[PDB]
Amino acid sequence: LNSINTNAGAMIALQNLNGTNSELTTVQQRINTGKKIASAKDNGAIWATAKNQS
Amino acid sequence: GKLQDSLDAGVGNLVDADLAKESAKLQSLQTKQQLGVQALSIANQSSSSILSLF
Amino acid sequence: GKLQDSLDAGVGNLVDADLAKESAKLQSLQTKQQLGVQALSIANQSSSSILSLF
Amino acid sequence: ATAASMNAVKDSLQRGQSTIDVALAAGDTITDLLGKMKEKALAASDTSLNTASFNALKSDFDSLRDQIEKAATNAKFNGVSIADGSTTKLTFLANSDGSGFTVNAKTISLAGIGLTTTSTFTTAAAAKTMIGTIDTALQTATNKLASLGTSSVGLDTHLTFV
Amino acid sequence: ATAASMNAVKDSLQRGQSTIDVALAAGDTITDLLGKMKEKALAASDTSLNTASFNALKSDFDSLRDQIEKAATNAKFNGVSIADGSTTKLTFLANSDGSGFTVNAKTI
Amino acid sequence: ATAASMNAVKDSLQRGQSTIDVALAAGDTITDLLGKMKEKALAASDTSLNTASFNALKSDFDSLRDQIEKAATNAKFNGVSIADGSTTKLTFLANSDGSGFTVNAKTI
Amino acid sequence: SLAGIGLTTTSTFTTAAAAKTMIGTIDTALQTATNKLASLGTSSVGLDTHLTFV
Repeated sequence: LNSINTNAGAMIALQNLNGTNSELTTVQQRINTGKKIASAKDNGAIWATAKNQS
Repeated sequence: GKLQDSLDAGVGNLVDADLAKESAKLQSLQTKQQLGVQALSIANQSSSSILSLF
Repeated sequence: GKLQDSLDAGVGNLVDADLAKESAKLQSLQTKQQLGVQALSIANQSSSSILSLF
Repeated sequence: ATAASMNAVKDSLQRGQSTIDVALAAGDTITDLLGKMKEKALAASDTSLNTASFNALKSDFDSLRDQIEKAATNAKFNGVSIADGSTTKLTFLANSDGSGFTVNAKTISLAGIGLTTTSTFTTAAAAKTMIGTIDTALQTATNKLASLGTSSVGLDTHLTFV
Repeated sequence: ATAASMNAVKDSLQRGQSTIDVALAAGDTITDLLGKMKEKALAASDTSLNTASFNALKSDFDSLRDQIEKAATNAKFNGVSIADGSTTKLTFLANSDGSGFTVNAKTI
Repeated sequence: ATAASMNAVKDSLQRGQSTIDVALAAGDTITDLLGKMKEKALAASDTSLNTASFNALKSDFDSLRDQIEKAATNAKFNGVSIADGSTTKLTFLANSDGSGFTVNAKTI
Repeated sequence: SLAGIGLTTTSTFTTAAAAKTMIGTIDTALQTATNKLASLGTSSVGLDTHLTFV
């Protein structure tokens, strides 16, 4: 396959790159807020429990 | 007073992130994204060799 | 905690690639692909000889 | 054509995540106000307080209640919202065939958490009952926010898969 | 003629590879969700939890279960699927004679 | 073929190294607990002590004992452990022929 | 034409459910249009073959 109209390897590379970008974003959010569960998106049950305790 | 301190410490144990591991993950993911960008840049050029055939 | 660290290190040993070998494998394969495209371009030229006979 | 149709479902998931984020911000504001109201009611439940202090805490309670209603009203994203009772649910695109991704709405207004625009205490016993009322309201608000966050994470996962 | 007929065989093999790729992507989604459900159930197994925390964990469990059901439902490639259990097996061309390439379906 | 077969040897050696690392972690925990029980038994060997202190030392000793048993039974790695006594020995690949790398179990 | 693919000069959706039905209607229209185009292409190839024979 030497097609000039598509590039599946580029798609796989972009998928891996987007996964790495998401990992870096979540890690920098943990570094910035100082919390591994800063919102209900992180983990709803433990987040709500912690809000009640606080 | 001691009970309030216990509850606040419990919230902190429940939610707070461990920055020591975050420090290693940050540098590892920076290197990871740089390698991913390099590999995607290499993958983008797969169609460039086709023009040599003509 | 030390258990979880040991299990994560073990999974890393099972799965993580060693990038130092890939740093050389990548250049070797790039050179080999360039030679392969050159050889295909050479093999494509076989038709040129027939015209001179007529 | 089927492959090119996926941009619409991606956009639907993205606007769903945006709406949920706006609702979560409003819910954080409501949670802080509810905690302050709990403190006010708990302090006003005391009998030893004089009348002027009781009136001051009652006024603070009313002001925070009004702020909760205003913040719940303001939680909209492009004229639609998931957390103020305006609609029962919002369905978001899941595939090219039009199959949805149901997301039930979670009301966080005072009407949706057992409170009322005129809720207030007038005696110490009324404040002591309002203590538990506010505790239950804060609890149900936290569960609704957690459900909304789980729905947002599901939207993100399906966006990656699509 | 029998040499030129191989193009349909190659196309069928490529289509099977694409179907398996879609199935594998859905499988990674379900594996991550299964891990999250493991964590939720394993945390809810504790007896020291209060009623509200248990109910929140149960709600997250139910939501992740429904999300697995949906993710398994959406794993299709051009109207066919090898992971949702729609059919027992798929057969792809292996020769110009019509020889098959049986791939038993794996319901997920 | 013979040279390419050695990747299995390498990965088996890595798996064995990980298993023994888990075993040493558990063993260090067991050693610390054993030293603490040494001190508890020595302190309770005193004759002049009264009954209540002796019962408290008994409770501490039994708790440390339970800690040792649980840390020992938790010393698994992928369903296999060299320190819990589940098996006589473990053998990992050492050559492409299939000759093993014998390592005897040391129950802790 | 629009009449020939199951559509109409006045086809439209007024509510969200009407649009959800319109999705399937447009799917059917696209399918029948592609089928008709494939039939026309096969007919053209047949004309070319018969012209060579003639």
